[PDB]
Amino acid sequence: HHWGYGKHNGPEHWHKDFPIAKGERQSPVDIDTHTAKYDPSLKPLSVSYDQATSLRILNNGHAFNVEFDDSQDKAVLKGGPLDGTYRLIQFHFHWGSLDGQGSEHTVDKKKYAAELHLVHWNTKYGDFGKAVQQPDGLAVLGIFLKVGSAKPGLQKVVDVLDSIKTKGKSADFTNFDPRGLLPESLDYWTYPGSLTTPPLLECVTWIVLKEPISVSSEQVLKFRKLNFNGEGEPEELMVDNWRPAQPLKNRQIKASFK
Ligand SMILES: [N]S(=O)(=O)[C][C][C][C][C]C1234B567B89%10B%11%12%13B85%14B%1158B%12%11%15B%139%12B%1061B%12%112C5%153B%14874
Ligand code: NA
Ligand SMILES: [Zn+2]
Repeated sequence: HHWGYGKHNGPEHWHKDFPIAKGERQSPVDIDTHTAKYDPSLKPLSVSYDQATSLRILNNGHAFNVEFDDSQDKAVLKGGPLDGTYRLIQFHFHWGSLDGQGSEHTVDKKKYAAELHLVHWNTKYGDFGKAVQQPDGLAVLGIFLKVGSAKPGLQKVVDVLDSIKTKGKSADFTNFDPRGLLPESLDYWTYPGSLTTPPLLECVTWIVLKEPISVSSEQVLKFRKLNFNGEGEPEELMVDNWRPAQPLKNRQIKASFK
């Protein structure tokens, strides 16, 4: 009886195995746009993905992860609210059963169809496992998805999903360029938070872009054909793999833009 997204193992149950679920800096949150304060001290975000070497894609039973070789300083996030440099290790998405839900963060209570998370670890801690034990260990770049025009840079990901339908399936996935998943603007909100899945560690500086990307209905429909279950088990479609908004508690959300 491991954690997941169902009636009996979903987000409202997580606190029993992971009591930090009721902690002081949990994610996601609702972004109240009128309460977020413009901070003129915030720097432009620096996203340097030109040398990102994607390696593989994996169905872990919760989402699919596109993994990167993080053994050299290649794909890095810096600037913005961050001190130092953070190395890309993987990205994944959260999405809904319907276009009206799926995002983890919300904007004035609006839910987007999906949310992309590009996960980066602080190089000062040497590896990802050590970084998640630190309050400034990770920087997650969150990008909303809305349904409209196709995102051409997403299609390579969509087209490999048939080969990783079920939990524990993986495939080679080299040469994928994550720059094709970014919106035009790097305007953002930022706040201190947590992983949004168990173990829910309070190690993340969140950077949520204001501008969503558009994906087509066909693209998101292919996400929804994935399975939570393993091969040869009863089919449970991989949908609604999002944690709802958690209490803001004693936090301020800062805006990079006026
Ligand atoms: N949705 S999110 O971007 O907040 C984080 C996604 C998964 C975080 C990665 C880890 B899993 B396994 B161990 B557990 B703990 B260590 B290992 B993988 B990393 C972290 B957790
Ligand atoms: Na609100
Ligand atoms: Zn995530």
